[PDB]
Amino acid sequence: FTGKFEMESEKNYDEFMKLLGISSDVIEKARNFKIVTEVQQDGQDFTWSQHYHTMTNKFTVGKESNIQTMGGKTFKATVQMEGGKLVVNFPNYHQTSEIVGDKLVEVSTIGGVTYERVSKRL
Repeated sequence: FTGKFEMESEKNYDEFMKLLGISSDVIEKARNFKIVTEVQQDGQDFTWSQHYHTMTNKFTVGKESNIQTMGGKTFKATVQMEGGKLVVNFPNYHQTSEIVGDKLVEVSTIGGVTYERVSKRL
């Protein structure tokens, strides 16, 4: 997981962001940002940073913490290891992160909408 990654592909960004409630103007401008993810894994402890402004989250696998999104939305959750994925279950929100051949793959699911981000390792 440790590394620096840059976003290259994504699935269903529009539908996902609409479902979050963000305006189409914000969705229109924000799509053009390139997100850079920096991860430092020390055992079960993670430092997870997103740049494009900066948002840093610190967490341990199996211990509850508060994840903050890039915009500022905080939420209580416990990150779990499941077969190579980090997993976050939450009221109507499933999210997973994974390394798939030097590529950070991040899936998020709300309702019946699945968002997928693929980022290349730098």
